[PDB]
Amino acid sequence: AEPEHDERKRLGLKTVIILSSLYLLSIWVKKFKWAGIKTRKFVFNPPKPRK
Amino acid sequence: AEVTQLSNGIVVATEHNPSAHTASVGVVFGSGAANENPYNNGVSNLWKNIFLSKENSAVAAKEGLALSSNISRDFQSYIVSSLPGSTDKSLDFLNQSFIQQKANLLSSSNFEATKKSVLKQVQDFEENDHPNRVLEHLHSTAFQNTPLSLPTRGTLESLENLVVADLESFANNHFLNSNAVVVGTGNIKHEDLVNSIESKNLSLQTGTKPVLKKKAAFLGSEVRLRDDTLPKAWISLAVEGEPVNSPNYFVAKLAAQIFGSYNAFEPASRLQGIKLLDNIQEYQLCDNFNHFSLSYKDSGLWGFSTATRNVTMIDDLIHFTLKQWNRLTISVTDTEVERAKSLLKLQLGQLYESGNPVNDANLLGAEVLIKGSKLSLGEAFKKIDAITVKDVKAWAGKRLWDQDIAIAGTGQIEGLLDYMRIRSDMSMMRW
Ligand SMILES: CCCCCCCCCCCCCC(=O)O[C@H](COC(=O)CCCCCCCCCCC)COP(=O)(O)O
Repeated sequence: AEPEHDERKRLGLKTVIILSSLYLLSIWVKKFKWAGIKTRKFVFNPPKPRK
Repeated sequence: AEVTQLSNGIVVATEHNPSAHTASVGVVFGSGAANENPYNNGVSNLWKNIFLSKENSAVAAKEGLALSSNISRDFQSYIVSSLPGSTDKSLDFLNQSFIQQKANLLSSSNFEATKKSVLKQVQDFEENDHPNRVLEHLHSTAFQNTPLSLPTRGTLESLENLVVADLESFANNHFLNSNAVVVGTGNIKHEDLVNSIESKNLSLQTGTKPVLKKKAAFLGSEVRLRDDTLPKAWISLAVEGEPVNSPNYFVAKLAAQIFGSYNAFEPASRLQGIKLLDNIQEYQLCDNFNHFSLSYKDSGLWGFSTATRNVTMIDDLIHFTLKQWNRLTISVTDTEVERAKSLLKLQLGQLYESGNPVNDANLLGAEVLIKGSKLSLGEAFKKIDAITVKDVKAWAGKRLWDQDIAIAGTGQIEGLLDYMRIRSDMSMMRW
């Protein structure tokens, strides 16, 4: 029923290793390129009401 | 022309211009706005305006003496201008103003009136002068938590806490012997000034200004002062430039000169030899810009400030400007370098050799405070002639190509995008 079984499991090993490494690398790059926006700060002194 | 210099603890440096009709004589201290903690900030501005106070200016104007002052990041100055026959009167007045006494300038009424006036001037600067407050916030965020970030003008929250004790404490720690250079420019001789200083005593103090614990370090950041009730969008943007006493000083200035300055309403300004204008004039992206190469004692800034009303196309302005900046690293031509040489010779000779003696006094005082002697203009022109295209490409690869930037903006800057697209536009991805 499953003549592909051997090659299916070794290609599964390759694919799971490469995609786990890509997933962790992409988590790093998302935390990297969002670092300017996570740490952004806002202060607010309310303006002069005469205008 | 010639610049001489002598020493006795004070430093006496002159420029005898015998063709001029006035003579500026004044002391240029080596402290500035970069030597204040953020709680006594604006004390140099307040010394500027008690020196230019009404009673002091009246006593000056009785003898025909006009006062002048300047507060920079590195250097203060206190210049007294007069006719060329009254250099002794100017020296004796400067002696009586600073050295002989300070309590009559620092009376209660004079100090309170001057504090009121400078508080008015700082508030008027804060809510009405927009490109200069953009440049001050650009310094305040490029060099943050570091003494070169402090504005020369002072802040409203600090300046209303100063009393006379802080003025006297700054005077005792910074108005010193080795910290100062007494400068005479205009129509005076050097020997006359030295013999007249030695005729008096004119000893400011013992010496040794406090040493800053932290050196200036550039820090890529941004600050956005968004005010939707303003008609324009003012924005400065700069990288870490070259300080003075650097071998890349004139190269940084010539790189600023390549892209020059621009005013969209002047007809002769729209016809300049800049390749940025072909991109910028089609849809009228800005009203004006200027490229600046600011150089301080510890660090510097290189970038451009601009203003625009086309508030929906600010990102296109930043985009084409930064692609032109990326042309410096890769493919800047020979003709652009020759044009920037000629224009920088022109504006540098206008700056150092204008007719106004107080500006010569400020520049000579700053230069002989920092680097011990004034580089005359002929050697400056030889150093400008020595620059090649490879020097500009090496400098741009060192300082421009994919380096952190500092951004400050106010007005209708919603069209200005995030930090990351402006940062990522510093490298082209095509080279
Ligand atoms: C065209 C859309 C196809 C998207 C497939 C995504 C589903 C994940 C399972 C993929 C398994 C099929 C490939 C395979 O068996 O390779 C196996 C290796 O595993 C992988 O490398 C898959 C990594 C997937 C990365 C996706 C990159 C994005 C490419 C976009 C298209 C240009 C077999 O390798 P091999 O034949 O030995 O060279």
